[PDB]
Amino acid sequence: AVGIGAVF
Amino acid sequence: DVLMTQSPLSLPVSLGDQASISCRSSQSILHSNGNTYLDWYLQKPGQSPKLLIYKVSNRFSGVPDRFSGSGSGTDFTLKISRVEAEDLGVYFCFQGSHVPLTFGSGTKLEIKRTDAAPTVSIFPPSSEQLTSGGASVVCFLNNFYPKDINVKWKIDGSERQNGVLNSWTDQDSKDSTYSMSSTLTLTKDEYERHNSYTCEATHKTSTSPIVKSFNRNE
Amino acid sequence: EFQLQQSGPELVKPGASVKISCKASGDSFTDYNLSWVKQISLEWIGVINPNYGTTTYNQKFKAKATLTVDQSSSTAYMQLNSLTSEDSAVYYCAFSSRLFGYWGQGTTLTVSSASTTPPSVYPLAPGSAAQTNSMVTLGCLVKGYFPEPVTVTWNSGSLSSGVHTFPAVLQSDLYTLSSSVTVPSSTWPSETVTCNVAHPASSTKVDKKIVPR
Repeated sequence: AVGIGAVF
Repeated sequence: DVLMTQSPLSLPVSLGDQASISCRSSQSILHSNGNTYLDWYLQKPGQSPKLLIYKVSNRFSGVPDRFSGSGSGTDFTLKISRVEAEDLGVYFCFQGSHVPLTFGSGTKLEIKRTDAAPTVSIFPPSSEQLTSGGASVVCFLNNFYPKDINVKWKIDGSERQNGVLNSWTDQDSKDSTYSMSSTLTLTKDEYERHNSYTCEATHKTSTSPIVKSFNRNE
Repeated sequence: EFQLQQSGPELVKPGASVKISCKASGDSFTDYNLSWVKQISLEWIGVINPNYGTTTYNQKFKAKATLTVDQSSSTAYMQLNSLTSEDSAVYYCAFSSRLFGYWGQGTTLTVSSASTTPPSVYPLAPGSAAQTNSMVTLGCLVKGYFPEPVTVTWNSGSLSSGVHTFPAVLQSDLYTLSSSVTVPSSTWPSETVTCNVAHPASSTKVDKKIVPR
């Protein structure tokens, strides 16, 4: 996953 | 919260220089799932931040290979092998591992040039403004380098800080200098209460303050 | 294709609330989420997954922000509540998916109690005459207006070299902007120099000639 919310 | 700090905060470079920007976190950015959600962003003036590197060292598609990322745990580094003009702007590191997600304070990559002393110009209130009942004194401090400067207003020799509005330009694209405007707004009564008005700048290009003044009654 | 769209600039009175929007569209992704980021310096507010309605907040914003989704239109919303000057900022929507992320253009929010107010335009002329073969700096002070933008040009755009227009600053609910122009002493005052100010929101246009004191 890529981007600010990748962890979610 | 995980606190992110960057060093340096300002990085003047010449085109072609190598550049290194470091990021330190107060706790490790390694997630329990094994990933380290440390990203690097570039923001150009008037634009949205753009992703350069994700998860420490992955160049996003389309990002030139002069950008590289390294590090682990609490210490990370973004390197630019040879700075190009399109690289100038503010760099942010970002951790996306631990809520609340947090950003570093940013590093301004700017052009290095020779030192340039500010051109300082002071202006009394206009007759238009005085007719309307107010009194603003304006000081422009134009085309200086480096960007760090301090301005002080003195009225009859005493420093005045309330009523001051400051604004700064970004680095000029043609001569790589900075400029600053300072406006001291008084009531007309206050303006008529004092005579000597002075704008004083502290800048590296003089060891003494750079001063411009006028006397109201002249 | 891919598009990420945010709603436009907002002007809100202190203590009021506002609701801004973000929408991702295209055939280029499946699962995704949308994060909200505040810039006065970047601060993460929270994240919503539009397809599941799940949210995670920065506790700092738990009362200040409410994230929702209109699943009929696939439009995410952030409501910002009980606004103070602390809340004037640009708010970015940041899209995250399996293969790429992307930040929107941002929504500017300005908190002020002011209604539309035209600018006062004041000339800045030097109090001392100029030496031969020197540069003279003139200016234009644009005070007391709301909202942005005001535009400033010199000689209807024909004087462009040596101009500095300084970013507008909001103070006590109204904006101040200034602009300087530097010209040779042989060109002013023998040729006219005029600052041209326009404020579309108040339908204001002012030409102020800079005359010697």
